[PDB]
Amino acid sequence: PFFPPLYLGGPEITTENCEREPIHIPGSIQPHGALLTADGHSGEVLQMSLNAATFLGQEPTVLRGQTLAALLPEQWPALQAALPPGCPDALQYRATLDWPGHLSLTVHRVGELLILEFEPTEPHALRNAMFALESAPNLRALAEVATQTVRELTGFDRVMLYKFAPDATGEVIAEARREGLHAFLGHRFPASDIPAQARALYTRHLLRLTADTRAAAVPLDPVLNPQTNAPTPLGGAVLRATSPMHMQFLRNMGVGSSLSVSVVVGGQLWGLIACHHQTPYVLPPDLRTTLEYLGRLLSLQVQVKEAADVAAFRQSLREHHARVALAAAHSLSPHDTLSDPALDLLGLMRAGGLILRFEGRWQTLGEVPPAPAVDALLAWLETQPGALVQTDALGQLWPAGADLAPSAAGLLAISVGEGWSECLVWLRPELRLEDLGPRHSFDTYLEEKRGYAEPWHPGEIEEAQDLRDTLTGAL
Amino acid sequence: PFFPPLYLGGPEITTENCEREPIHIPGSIQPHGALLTADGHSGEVLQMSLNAATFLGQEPTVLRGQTLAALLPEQWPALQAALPPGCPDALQYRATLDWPGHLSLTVHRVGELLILEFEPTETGPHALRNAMFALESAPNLRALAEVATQTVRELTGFDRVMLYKFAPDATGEVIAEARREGLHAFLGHRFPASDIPAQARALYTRHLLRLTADTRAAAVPLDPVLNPQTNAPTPLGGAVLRATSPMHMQFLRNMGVGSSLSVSVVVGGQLWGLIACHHQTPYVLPPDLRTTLEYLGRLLSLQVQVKEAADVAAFRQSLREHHARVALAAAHSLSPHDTLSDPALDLLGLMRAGGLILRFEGRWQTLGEVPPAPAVDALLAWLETQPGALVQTDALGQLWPAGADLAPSAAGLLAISVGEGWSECLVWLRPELRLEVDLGPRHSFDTYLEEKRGYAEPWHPGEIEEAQDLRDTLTGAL
Ligand SMILES: *C/C=C1/C(=C/c2[nH]c(/C=C3[NH+]=C(/C=C4\NC(=O)C(C=C)=C4C)C(C)=C\3CCC(=O)O)c(CCC(=O)O)c2C)NC(=O)[C@H]1C
Ligand SMILES: *C/C=C1/C(=C/c2[nH]c(/C=C3[NH+]=C(/C=C4\NC(=O)C(C=C)=C4C)C(C)=C\3CCC(=O)O)c(CCC(=O)O)c2C)NC(=O)[C@H]1C
Repeated sequence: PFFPPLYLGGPEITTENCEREPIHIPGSIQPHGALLTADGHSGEVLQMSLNAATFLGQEPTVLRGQTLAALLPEQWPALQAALPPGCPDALQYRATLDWPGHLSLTVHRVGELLILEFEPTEPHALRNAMFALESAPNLRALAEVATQTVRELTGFDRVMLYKFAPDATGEVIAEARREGLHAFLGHRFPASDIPAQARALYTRHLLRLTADTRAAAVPLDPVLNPQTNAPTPLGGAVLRATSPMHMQFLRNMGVGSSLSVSVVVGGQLWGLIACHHQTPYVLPPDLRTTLEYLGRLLSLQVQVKEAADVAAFRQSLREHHARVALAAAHSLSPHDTLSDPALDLLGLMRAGGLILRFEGRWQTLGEVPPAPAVDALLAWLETQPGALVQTDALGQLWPAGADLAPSAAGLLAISVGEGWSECLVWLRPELRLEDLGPRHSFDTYLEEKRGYAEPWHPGEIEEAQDLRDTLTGAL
Repeated sequence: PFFPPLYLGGPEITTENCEREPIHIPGSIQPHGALLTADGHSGEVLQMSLNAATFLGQEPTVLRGQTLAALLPEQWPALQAALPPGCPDALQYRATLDWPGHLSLTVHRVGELLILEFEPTETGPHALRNAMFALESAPNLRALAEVATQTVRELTGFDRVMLYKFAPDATGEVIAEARREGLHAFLGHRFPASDIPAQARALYTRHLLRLTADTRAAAVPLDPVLNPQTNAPTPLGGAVLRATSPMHMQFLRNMGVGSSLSVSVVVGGQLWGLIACHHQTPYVLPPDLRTTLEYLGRLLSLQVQVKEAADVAAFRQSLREHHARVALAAAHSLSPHDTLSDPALDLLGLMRAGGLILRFEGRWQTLGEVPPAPAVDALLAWLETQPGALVQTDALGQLWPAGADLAPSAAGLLAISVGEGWSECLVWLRPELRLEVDLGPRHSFDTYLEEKRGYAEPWHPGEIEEAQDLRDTLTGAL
């Protein structure tokens, strides 16, 4: 449930309440440009940023209450045609203006209200890059080209590709940075660090920046909309003031400027091309457009490459599965055959541990909890219904196995025969990796993942239940 | 199975054998630009188009056997780095050159051989950005397609821009059109599998752009025609400048099309369709502008998928409401026949059908346009022969030979048995397909309708699924 903004008696945005901050309505913009609001039908200017007077070369009451018909005689008709009444806030029209200098007009309609962003403005890298992304072999190499290309175009100090995991937590899957900067490659950060409110907004509008992290915001006058005495939804405005709670996060990293392009796959915020500069840095509108193209070109290509990887992954697993089933038919001893490192039942499910259980007894393979602990676990496994069991934290699902986290935090089991006398049981180790900020957010991520293992890829869980069925036939 | 090309004693490309034409190897290019081939490792120039001598300002033996290291001193290193050995033919590098004028260098590697396309180069500003957002904020596939054809026409200034959508059976349809005032409309017309051969489809899935800048211009062969590396024909498949098939050039000339262009719309490794473009006079799109089309080609390739799947979602959502409104009256049922014949329920409109046979309580009724009295008896007698609860077809005339005569009233079929066995059953029926307005457009439209003899509109899978849901619901109405 949202809070009111700071300008409507709303509360302090602390670190404990920040998931409720109304970030779509700061009623203020960044000072590198200027903002007007106007009535959708009449084109009557209603609101205005304080600096807008100066950005344009007209006096602060002369602009207010004026028509866009008069102000933008050439643009106003074509503008209005480009944005129908009732069309979505996602739809943006851009044109350039020739003024006393060159200005980049960016427009979008939030129903009744038109919003107008002004910024100052004036070869084949993108085309070559598009083809590079397409002819990349896998998601990792795709991500590398993405971060690399974005850095070559912008000249940012750091360009990460931040990938969201199923549990809303993030990971830097790729990085392209300046020589002599500390690497975030591989680091992971919690759900908390990018709130749901921001995620949801980043799914609608696929670009936002923070041109200077220490610059003061420029409020709107009036702050509230004369139409509806309601706060002006700047959610889909580039110039929107960035959250002060997040600006602080960036300042504590020594980030002078920020930028992030949303990578959206099938109406789902898959990730961000996240960018940092160590000094303030305003990307030109003409160049940001290039990023937005990549943002969508990547949004396609992620999906194509990622699904093609998952395909080739399970294809490895079918071959591995069928090589087990080969030796499982020609079986001298059920335990001997599966313990065999040539078969590698650990490597099929990529596991730190494994319990083979057959003929009224059990063996281990690899790193596994102590002798009595396994007996307790196998005793517990019989309690479960169905042929297949699964978890990313057996410590939770089974409280008495909290102590067994280090050797076996994550679990994937299957019963060979029905009932758990004869069964295979994969086990994975507890996960581990290498005040406000990323030092703390990395630590607090690992704190969120206490007694948590790497989760099981669905292809592994499916192939497990295939192997479950195959090994019943080995009897 | 491919034929050899015309330059290796290969046969005449007739209209009956053309699905075998080796269109990836014409060993010739269009004269609006020039082409070099070079060795991948050494950069040694191997092949050359005849006009290349003149396009560059160097003599026809001076260029041959020369290094690219010498010829393109600044580009050759960056070029070579951009295209690794063993990288795919899809990957293209572009740069501009400053020569005695401006040239547009386009490069791609086919394994051992580098291929280099030269075109002359040097409006508009935010048209693409605005257009990208327009495509995104379009409400449906139809409106998306309209913005696409419209935008492409605004950028290029083509005489006609169609969006040609492939159907499941490889046949095409012009789902949208943006054309010049005073030109004959192809909007709605459909064309067979034959008119875009499998060889071309497959090539158009790999490389997402090809043109025909002048339909009556002569091709410019390569010298040597065969590759000095492997005495093998030079695979120009992924070259813009590749000579268009003469069999297709004839198709365009018989439409009065002077220039052509088409961008592939690929969805999930599948050739979904083409943004097809025509100009009535010859017209060479600038490289810098074609790039813009290629962006749209991919921006659309995403957006098609998003809009098309979101339409299919909202479609089946209509069908759940319709289904549940039937199941409402099916529980509160005075008479099984009376309730379903009711036009308020509209069992025709659920499956969008020209006919319907209601069969219950040892007898049958019709609704809408349906074959004669004895014909239905023969059909229902036949329906009992089929296994499973559900039956389906786009041509019952084929599946059931004795119902060939029944095509006009009922060419397409979707049936379901209420109880198990076909005593009690619902049977939707669709009319034979038809539409309104010796090689070209108006033969290919006629020959399409000839391919669709005794064929109805096919059943959308959402309709077939909802049919089998309704099948289960109406068993519970007993
Ligand atoms: C209690 C709330 C917190 C909070 C709020 C917050 N964060 C954002 C937006 C972003 N946060 C990002 C997080 C990271 N950037 C990094 O570089 C790394 C690690 C290497 C992390 C984890 C990112 C990338 C964004 C997007 C914007 C950008 O690229 O700068 C918002 C929304 C901002 C806006 O647009 O108005 C908010 C409200 N962040 C916290 O850490 C806690 C305190
Ligand atoms: C027996 C073989 C035939 C044949 C060969 C052929 N066709 C193409 C490429 C295209 N054919 C297209 C068909 C149409 N264009 C239209 O405007 C309409 C109707 C309104 C149709 C049905 C199209 C669009 C293409 C793509 C290229 C373009 O836009 O011009 C090829 C491949 C050409 C190449 O790139 O080398 C071939 C071999 N076409 C026939 O009709 C029969 C005779």
